[PDB]
Amino acid sequence: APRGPHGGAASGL
Amino acid sequence: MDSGVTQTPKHLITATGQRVTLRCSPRSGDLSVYWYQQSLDQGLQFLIQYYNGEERAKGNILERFSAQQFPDLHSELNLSSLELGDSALYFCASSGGHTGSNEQFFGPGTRLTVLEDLKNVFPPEVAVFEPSEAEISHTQKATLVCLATGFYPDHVELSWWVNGKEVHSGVCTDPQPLKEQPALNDSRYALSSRLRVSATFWQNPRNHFRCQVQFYGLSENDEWTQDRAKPVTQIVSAEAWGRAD
Amino acid sequence: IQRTPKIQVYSRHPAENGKSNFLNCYVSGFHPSDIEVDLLKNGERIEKVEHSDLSFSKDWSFYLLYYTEFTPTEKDEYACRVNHVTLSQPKIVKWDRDM
Amino acid sequence: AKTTQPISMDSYEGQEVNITCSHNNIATNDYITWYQQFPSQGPRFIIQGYKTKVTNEVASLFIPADRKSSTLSLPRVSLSDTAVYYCLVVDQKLVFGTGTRLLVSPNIQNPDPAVYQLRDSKSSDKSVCLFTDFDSQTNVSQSKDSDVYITDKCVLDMRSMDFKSNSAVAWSNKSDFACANAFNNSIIPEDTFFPS
Amino acid sequence: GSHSMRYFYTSVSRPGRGEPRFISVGYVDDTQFVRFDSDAASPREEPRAPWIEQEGPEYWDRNTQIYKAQAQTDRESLRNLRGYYNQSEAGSHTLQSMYGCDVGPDGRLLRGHDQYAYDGKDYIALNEDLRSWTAADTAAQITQRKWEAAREAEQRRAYLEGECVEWLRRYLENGKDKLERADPPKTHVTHHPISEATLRCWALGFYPAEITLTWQRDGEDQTQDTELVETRPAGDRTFQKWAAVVVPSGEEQRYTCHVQHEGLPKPLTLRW
Repeated sequence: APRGPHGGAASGL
Repeated sequence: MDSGVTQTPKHLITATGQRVTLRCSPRSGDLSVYWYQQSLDQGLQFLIQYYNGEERAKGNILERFSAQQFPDLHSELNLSSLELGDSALYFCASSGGHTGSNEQFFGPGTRLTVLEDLKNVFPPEVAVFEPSEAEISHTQKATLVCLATGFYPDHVELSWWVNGKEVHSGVCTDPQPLKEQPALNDSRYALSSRLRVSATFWQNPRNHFRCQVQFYGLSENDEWTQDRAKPVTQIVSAEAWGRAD
Repeated sequence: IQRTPKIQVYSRHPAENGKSNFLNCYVSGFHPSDIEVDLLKNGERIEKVEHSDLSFSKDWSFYLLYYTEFTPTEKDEYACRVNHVTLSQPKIVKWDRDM
Repeated sequence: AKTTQPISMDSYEGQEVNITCSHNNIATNDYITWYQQFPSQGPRFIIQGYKTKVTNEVASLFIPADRKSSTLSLPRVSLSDTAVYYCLVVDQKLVFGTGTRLLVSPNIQNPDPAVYQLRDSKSSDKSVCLFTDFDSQTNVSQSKDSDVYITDKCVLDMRSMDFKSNSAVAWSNKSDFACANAFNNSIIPEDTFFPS
Repeated sequence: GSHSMRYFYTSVSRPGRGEPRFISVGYVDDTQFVRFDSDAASPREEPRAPWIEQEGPEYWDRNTQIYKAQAQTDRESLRNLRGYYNQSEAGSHTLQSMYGCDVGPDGRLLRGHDQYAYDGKDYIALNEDLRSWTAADTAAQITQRKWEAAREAEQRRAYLEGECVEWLRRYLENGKDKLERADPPKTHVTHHPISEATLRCWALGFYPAEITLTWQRDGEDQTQDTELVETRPAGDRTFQKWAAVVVPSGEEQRYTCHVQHEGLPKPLTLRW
């Protein structure tokens, strides 16, 4: 499975 | 950060069948916004999440509930065809920026009270009760007691002010108010508080004790037709002065 | 920005006339990802040409496998035609059974 | 999955508080996540973990190998820690259960249980009765009447005097109502000082 | 032996044509098993290997939502990257992501990966310790500060030590007979006069892709004029490779081809 955020929203970059 | 999530307005009272819009600004740097609903004695229920204008996730949200995120990242949640069960705390959260990837930053919340009619909304009556002489004699301490009575809905902020400055030390206000009439719903509420100071402080006649209750009611645009003063958002105080006795 | 495609034309199995096989054109080592690849039979593009999902190597360069089901023949001539932003004109590579 | 945790827990300040959470069907992607919430305030992230024990500045989180359970461990609670604590297993959505409501009580060990009367304004309707300086093991009950109003116990902290005290308030408009019999639906200490 | 799970994201911006194209592919070793394409009719994670098909609806649903969110994130990232390099709003650019876990035979973490490239060049990589980033660029430094403040590396480590290892474990269990597969090559030699003459050492149908083909002279290797093409996919999840020497028609019974592949019990020696 691909990486999810574990409860928040992703980095940005 | 520097600014946390903000929500406006702090409160809202509105008739069933009507429409409201709630506003939220994410914490500085966050691109994602969440909406949650908290009904009485429940955990928050996820409503909807946006990222940078786009919908990312839905909860079990009714189609009469509808949200939006604008280019400046602020968001609006408009609740339509309001009914009684919509009465709740509406929280906004943010992430995807400065907030950690695994965390959500929650705002202060907007309180929504939906009434079938804005007539059983009453402001509170504030009354300050002076310390017992027995208490002063027995303990050398003096407890003032405040009562805010006959108000609806349950949305008051009680504070103590001494010699013009708000205090918190020596203060205890009740966690949740009492129902003045249980089982008779649309009951008015009562709330008590206590401020304990040294007897020598209380007996000094230059000390001024004010119990203040901020009440959140109708706005000046609310249609008010009845006998009573318009139960608008207001402050109600009561006070005491030092007594050497 | 900006790598030229490396091209290999070949069959999945060793080619024998009359027996069905797959014609592969493997393009690899290119960047950016946008690329045009046709398989040719006697000079014209074949219709039923599938391709793998876009991926890339440890040097970030992309690779793709285009393929089609066919039966080889003595007389029939197959090729691969590739266009990419790094190419002046399309590069055509002929299928040689011994490579 | 879902989470089952205690509905409530009691504690005195200074103690370690351990709240355990059950999640037998925790999925591979789920992370064990805890949130704290003060009443009608925005909940706050406390701690998160996957397999191994996690310790940060606020709490610890124990996680067994099965991952079917977890324990939030608050090292040394204070009155400030009276709040609702949510256990969640999280992939994308935060799904909040009811949470454990944790009440942190003071150790009142200079108990001076008494009931006092207060008369203003003006005067004296209602008359307020004040039950105070009792210890935290003492429980306060609603009155058998409902024309009579009784408050739950309330902790005030006179910080200027390092003095904490419990309190309840009872009032009624009745002629019949008097302070001496106000709180005798609660198990009241017979040490209780009644003046007048 | 060792095994790895790896995900490859490619996101491509378009001039004035809406939203970037996001594509993802997942591998275990040299075998691809999942795909996602935002430009598909309905953007959905689909299986690409038989041993992943058993996964229930919740798996594909969830992973699909992950891909969608990641696509949105890659869009905003492409925006920021355009900003960092002062590139024009009209250009088309590529953001690539590459991450995953390597484990040993015990199935425990050996190494983790998580790195990004912009327009084909290294942009930012998670270090071996899995705690800090190596920024290749002045822009990547901006990204580095941003992630260091938000402690993102800890979350990447959480994934690489957590779900990544577990899922890889489950995939290796479920696809054991094809992932712990080692298909030795089918080998043969061909010759073409010109005529200098040509010898070709063929290796077909092998897995995994790792293989060595050498042409030797009496035992010393002719890397020199061995013409060696890239290992290529046969299209049936096996690989192919050949090596070639052009020699004259003289003294050919000392040109030896040597094939090493983990499916071979002993290294092969070939001659025509």
